[PDB]
Amino acid sequence: TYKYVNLREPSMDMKSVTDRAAQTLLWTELIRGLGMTLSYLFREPATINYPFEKGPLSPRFRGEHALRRYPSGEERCIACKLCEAVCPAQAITIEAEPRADGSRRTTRYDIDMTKCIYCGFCQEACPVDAIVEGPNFEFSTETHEELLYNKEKLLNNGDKWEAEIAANIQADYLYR
Amino acid sequence: EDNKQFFGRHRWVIYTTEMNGKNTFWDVDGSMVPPEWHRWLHCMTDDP
Amino acid sequence: TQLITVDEKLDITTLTGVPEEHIKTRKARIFVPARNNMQSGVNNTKKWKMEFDTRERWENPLMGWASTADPLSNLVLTFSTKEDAIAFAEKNGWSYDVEERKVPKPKSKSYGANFSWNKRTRVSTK
Amino acid sequence: ASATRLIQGLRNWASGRDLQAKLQLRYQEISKRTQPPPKLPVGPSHRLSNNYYCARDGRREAMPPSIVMSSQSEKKAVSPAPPIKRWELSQDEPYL
Amino acid sequence: EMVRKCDPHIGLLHRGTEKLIEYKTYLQALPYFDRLDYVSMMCNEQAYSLAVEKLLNIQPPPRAQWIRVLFGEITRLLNHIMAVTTHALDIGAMTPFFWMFEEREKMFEFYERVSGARMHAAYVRPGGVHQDLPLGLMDDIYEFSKNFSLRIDELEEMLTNNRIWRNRTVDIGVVTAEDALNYGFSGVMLRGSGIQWDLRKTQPYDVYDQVEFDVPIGSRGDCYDRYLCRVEEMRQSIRIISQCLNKMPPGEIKVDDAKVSPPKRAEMKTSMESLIHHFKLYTEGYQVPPGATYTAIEAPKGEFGVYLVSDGSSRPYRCKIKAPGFAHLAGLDKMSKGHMLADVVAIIGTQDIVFGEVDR
Amino acid sequence: TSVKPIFSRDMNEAKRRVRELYRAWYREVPNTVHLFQLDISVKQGRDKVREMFKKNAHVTDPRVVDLLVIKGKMELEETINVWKQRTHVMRFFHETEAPRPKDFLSKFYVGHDP
Amino acid sequence: GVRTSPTGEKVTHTGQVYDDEDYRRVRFVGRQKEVNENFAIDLIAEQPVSQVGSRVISCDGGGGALGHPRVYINLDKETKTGTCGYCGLQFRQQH
Amino acid sequence: SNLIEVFVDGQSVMVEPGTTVLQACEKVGMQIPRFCYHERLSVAGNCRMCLVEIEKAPKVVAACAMPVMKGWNILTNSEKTKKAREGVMEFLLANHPLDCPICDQGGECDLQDQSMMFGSDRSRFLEGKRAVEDKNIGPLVKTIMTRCIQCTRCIRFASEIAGVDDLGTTGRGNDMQVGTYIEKMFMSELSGNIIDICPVGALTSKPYAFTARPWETRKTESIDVMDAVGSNIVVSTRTGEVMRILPRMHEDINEEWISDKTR
Amino acid sequence: TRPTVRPRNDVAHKQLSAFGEYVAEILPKYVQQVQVSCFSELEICIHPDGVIPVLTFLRDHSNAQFKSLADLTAVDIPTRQNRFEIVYNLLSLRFNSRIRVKTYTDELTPVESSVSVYKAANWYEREIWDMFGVFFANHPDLRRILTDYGFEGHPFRKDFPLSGYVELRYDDEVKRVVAEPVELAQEFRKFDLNSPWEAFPAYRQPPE
Amino acid sequence: LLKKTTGLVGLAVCETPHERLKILYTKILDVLGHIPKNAAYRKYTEQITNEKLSIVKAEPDVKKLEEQLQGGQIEEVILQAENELSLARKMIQWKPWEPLVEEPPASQWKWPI
Ligand code: SF4
Ligand code: SF4
Ligand code: SF4
Ligand code: SF4
Ligand code: FES
Ligand SMILES: [K+]
Ligand SMILES: [Zn+2]
Repeated sequence: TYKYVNLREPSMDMKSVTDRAAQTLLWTELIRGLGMTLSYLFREPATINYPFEKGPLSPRFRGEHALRRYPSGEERCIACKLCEAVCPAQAITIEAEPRADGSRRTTRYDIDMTKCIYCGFCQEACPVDAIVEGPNFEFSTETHEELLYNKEKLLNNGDKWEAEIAANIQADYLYR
Repeated sequence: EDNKQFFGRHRWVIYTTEMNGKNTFWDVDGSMVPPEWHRWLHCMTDDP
Repeated sequence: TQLITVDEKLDITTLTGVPEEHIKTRKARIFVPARNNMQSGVNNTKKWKMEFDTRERWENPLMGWASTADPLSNLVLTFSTKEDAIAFAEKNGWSYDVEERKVPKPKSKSYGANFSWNKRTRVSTK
Repeated sequence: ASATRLIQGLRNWASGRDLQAKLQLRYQEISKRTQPPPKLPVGPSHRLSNNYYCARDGRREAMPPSIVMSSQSEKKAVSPAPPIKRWELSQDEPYL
Repeated sequence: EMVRKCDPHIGLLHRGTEKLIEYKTYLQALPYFDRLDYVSMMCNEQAYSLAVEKLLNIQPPPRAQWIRVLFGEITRLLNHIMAVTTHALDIGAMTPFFWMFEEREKMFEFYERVSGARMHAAYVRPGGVHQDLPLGLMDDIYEFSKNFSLRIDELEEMLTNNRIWRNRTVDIGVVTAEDALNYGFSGVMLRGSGIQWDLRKTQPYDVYDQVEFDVPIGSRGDCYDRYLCRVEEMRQSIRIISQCLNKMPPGEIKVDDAKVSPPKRAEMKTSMESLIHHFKLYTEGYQVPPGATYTAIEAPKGEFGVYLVSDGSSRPYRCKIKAPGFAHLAGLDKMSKGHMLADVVAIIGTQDIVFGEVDR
Repeated sequence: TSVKPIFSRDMNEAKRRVRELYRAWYREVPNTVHLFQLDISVKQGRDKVREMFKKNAHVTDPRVVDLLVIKGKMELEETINVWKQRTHVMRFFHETEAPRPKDFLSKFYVGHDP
Repeated sequence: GVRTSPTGEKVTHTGQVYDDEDYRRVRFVGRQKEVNENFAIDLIAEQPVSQVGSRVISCDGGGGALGHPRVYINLDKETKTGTCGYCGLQFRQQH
Repeated sequence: SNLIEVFVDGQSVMVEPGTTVLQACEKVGMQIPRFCYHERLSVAGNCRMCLVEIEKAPKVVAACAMPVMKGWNILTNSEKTKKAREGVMEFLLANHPLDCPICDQGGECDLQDQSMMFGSDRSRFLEGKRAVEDKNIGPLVKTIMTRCIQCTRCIRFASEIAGVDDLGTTGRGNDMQVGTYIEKMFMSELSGNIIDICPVGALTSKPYAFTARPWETRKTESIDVMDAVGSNIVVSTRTGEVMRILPRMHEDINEEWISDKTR
Repeated sequence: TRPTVRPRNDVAHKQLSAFGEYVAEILPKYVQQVQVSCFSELEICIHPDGVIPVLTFLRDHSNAQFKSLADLTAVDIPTRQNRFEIVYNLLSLRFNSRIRVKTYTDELTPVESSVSVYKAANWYEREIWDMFGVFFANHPDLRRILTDYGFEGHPFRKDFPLSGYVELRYDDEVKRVVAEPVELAQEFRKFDLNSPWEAFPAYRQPPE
Repeated sequence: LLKKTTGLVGLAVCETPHERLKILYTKILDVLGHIPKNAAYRKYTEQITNEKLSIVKAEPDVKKLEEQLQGGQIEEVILQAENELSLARKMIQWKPWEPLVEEPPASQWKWPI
């Protein structure tokens, strides 16, 4: 249940002494290293052609946030504030009121994407699958406040990426 | 597709030269892919 | 020997690095917190608390968030007895007021009182 | 995997190994990106009978720490545990 | 040329992690541990999971324990690739960095397939893991491990027999075993100096008593024997991963105490008790009984321990984080005496230091 | 009331340590203005040292002033050895802060703080 | 259905619009105010009321575990339709 | 004096005659779970959540109504007491609706909290639930009667403290419905305290409805000024904005109630 | 209680109880409490005059041989007049066991430095100084280790706020990173999460 | 058999382990005789030192002595003997068999508070 790395006594016979001296003078392990580097010179490199080629992702991927809807147009979020209760960065700010037909809905739904740690506790705490964390990771901005999403930005991300988020949740939800 | 290429090279997109008004002949962008192809291209699915 | 006799008052205000503004203008409040009347549980009324007076919360111009400049707004301390909290507040130079523990008085419950003969404590339904 | 046999033999000679049996680039040997839907099993507490929570309550069988000594003969000296058994040298590859 | 005194100034990445833990729940405190040793993510997840599960007096299911050991040894391969390749890269050997990070890219694809994030998974939780293995993942872990021995072989071909690599590491950073024990060293910093100690063997956790692996023991306590110990730990991690892929049991992946681990989303939307438990876990959290533990594991840098204190509430009272790199970077001042400034970078290499876990 | 001392048995040994620490800071201020290449004068830094000493001059506990001398020696060790930068030396001089309202009337005019 | 203030600024589905004299409209100067144009209150009112022949109906929103928690709606009021508290779909007992 | 000696989990405690088992357990610092019991109302005994074991007695007793006898050893953490609590919580959560996200009482719910503390963790109810018609008893008290557990604190409050005699149970069995039986508007001066002493979300505050959530609210302990009684209140604020006004218990002013104007 | 309850180890519980008796009767001058938790960990709650005797005993004695100081910790509990709780986590490689040595001090009473016993303590109690303000007498280089150089106060004290009192930004007037009093654009929202119902009856404290 | 290396770095091979352990154990007993007989440290250390010295005197072989002293290599057994000797010389000066120097406060080790 243990092995001794570097506990080899070298053979002091003239054969092995001459082997080590030929290794010292004629640089055997240096040619071994050159041979391994030359072996990688003739391999096909692992380089993908981004932006035209994309890295592999699973349907569990945690990227840009989105607010989803039911298949009727109605938004799924019913203002229950589980996602900001569980949010480990407190990146989520929610205010709420009954809207004009008496429905429990949000008026504020902020996510500071510069506080967000992209751990997906909000999408796993949401009882109605409203807040999700979509596949989008290519949403770098040029200004700090462009990464401070309100409800309109997240509903537009949901309406933007719904045709993909729905299929990711379809592929993954039985593991949940 | 070229499934003889290794995993990562076997799917790609040759972007358009005009999308939503912008001349994207040289100014190709990673977020030019619509969401229905963003599963297939990122290998979230085997099905286009 | 190896022990010195310090007959002064225990004051560590110059060691804690708290600015003078947040020592000499803050009113600590030593209190047992009231029971949430939404609930009947009394485990949140067991220990003493020390919170400070609420300072200004204003609207963020960008997002509408509640900005603040008070560091001691979220500082809620937990003590076991009243005297430990009072010693801790006198130790740090904090001006404090102390509310007393409000325990409920023992009630006289009788299920037979709901069905009395000549008393007004009869129920009209059960 | 598209390398021609001259470069393939040169590469296997310069590395000293057979590099085509173990390619670090992945090909059709990997699993599908689209899988059939799973059917995950349930735990042992998914029973309709003999399943009271008090008989399987882990958090409520934690006791306060037992006070051994507090300030309110010829007995054998003890250790915190018996002494550690000496490890055996590896039968698989001891480097000896 | 010589070095007379080496004073490391740290705290440049001190973020006050273990004060932010004090104001957050246990599920909220879990992703702070991914960010401590950010090349050893699920190992620190597993250490905090074991600390909370020791305080809760519950245990994970067996499949979750085997998944924890599988991804812990994948994490060990990640950390030893980072250690060996950046230790060779700071000395000047820049090529096996690029060689081994493609395999490291594939293990981050394993993390992304199992959790959705490539590094900070928040996956190993108190009570088990968050989510079961997706179908086809273990086949790709097999396809990785079947080839990774040749990768370790060609890394070891480039560095181990090389005379220039042996000149930079053999007389360098020698630690005696008594001073290694006295300075709080752990892991490869003890095993290079000949100390037969490994926390997966002596104080075994989840299912490490059911796997079979060897423990590499150095003989001179230098940079070179610790390099060889990390290479052989990659070998033995491949061995453990083959044993975990062969001996993976079926079953559930969370503890079936729904007052601790949250119920499934199919039965949260159906059952009433399950909806109440989903609510109260993802808002308040499970209460942990009072009492303090010190739960330490064998992280790939050494002993990663959590001294976690609960007061009965749903949030920790004090969560001290013992990290190997703190004691190792403390011992840096002794270990660089009599050596030159070019040996100091090799000694900072052989003590694998991630300053997140040193500074918190 | 018998407590264990830190370095000083009474207040006079404590005043000796405060006095030697003040001597050391007074000797250090010209070197601090020189090698940190500060835009202040030596007299201004010495008045700041006098101000930071007179801030804590109301303490009659030997252990508290022992810890004050210890923390002052730590700040001095961070100043003699170049561990602080120019920013850490100039944080004693609150230059980028607007002057606070002092009387009742301006504090009334600007806000709610007493 | 998004409408427009007298200042020219669109009103969100909350009802939020800045005043004319509110200085914070300068953040949209040279830029745009991103509102969403699919109002949920205008789209759940497009769904028909389901005529069911029971006294108590259940609603999960559809999709099974892809919807909301399954709630049970009473339909004894003949004046008012029974609206689901999650999805907004409303039901009427046909008799 | 005439204090009798009773035992709570083996620990001796001296109680006045006429003390209930729940008050005997309160005097040693142990709070028995309850839903219908309230120490300012009368005793109903109709939720069976306080069912505690007296040893050498082969039947659990309702601790809210049972007077103590001399020599009883009250077993509050025994096997059959815990089985009684888990079974009664199972029947309470049988027909109860899955409204915990869309319910205002979530996070401040007694049913949630002592389901977490004393109930089981999963359902065996493989049936369809009931659904109760919601009532309109005023512009203050939102009424969602599917969430009602029929604890009859409504009725005891309106009969004994509010002095109204207009709330009550109509029907019988599982179809028993707390209400007024008519489209009647419960407007007393104290009509908002049934929001307090509803342990579930069947009676919420209609102005406070959907606006906040109790764990994010900062509790400020203040005084009423709407009258000269000086009712001690809680002003719960969220991010610098007053969300609602709850009472404070004070035994000499406002026992635990406030008026509708204050609230 | 088989699948979801942690399996209790009564053998290690009995062995740690016997060794706790052993340490308590070898060193009655300083040992105050000895307690073993239900998950089988040993605590030796001592007096702060016996840091060096108890630790040197556990380091050197042939039935202890706790050669490795794993972790050294302070715990701030403000309701005590000795508010800090200095925790010594030790490891014996010979007997494959862990002991915990706990002592106490307030802000002003110094603790003796244990760098003469464990050289690992050199940075740990330096960190305890930096984070809590516990001074350590006869320390070689006692100073801060984690905070900023001009930092005022000790952060892991529980009367210290979550955010500090100062925050930094670059100021272009003075061409310098400056320290200004902290103003959060969004306040840290304190959540009141504690349930009002008692969770664990075994930990029930007796009332007044 | 002349063990070539101890395996531990910085731990030299002791050529005469039996005589060294006998000298160290009798020296531990000679130092430990300066401690009062009612002290538990003296009784327990005399017990374990007489056990180990009986094992060393009753075993000619070196490797069997290592397997039945049960302390690893014989040189770290010698190291622990030197550590016990230095410990006893410290325990004379500390006098830790005395009664408790100070009682703690009444809620000093109470958890949770
Ligand atoms: S992913 Fe995590 S940090 Fe980001 S908003 Fe969701 S819960 Fe908060
Ligand atoms: S958890 Fe879901 S439904 Fe609840 S407030 Fe958040 S997004 Fe809305
Ligand atoms: S009354 Fe309580 S248990 Fe019922 S839906 Fe509301 S929060 Fe949930
Ligand atoms: S509505 Fe509430 S207070 Fe009234 S009987 Fe039902 S549960 Fe009790
Ligand atoms: S509390 Fe006694 S039965 Fe309701
Ligand atoms: K209510
Ligand atoms: Zn619905």
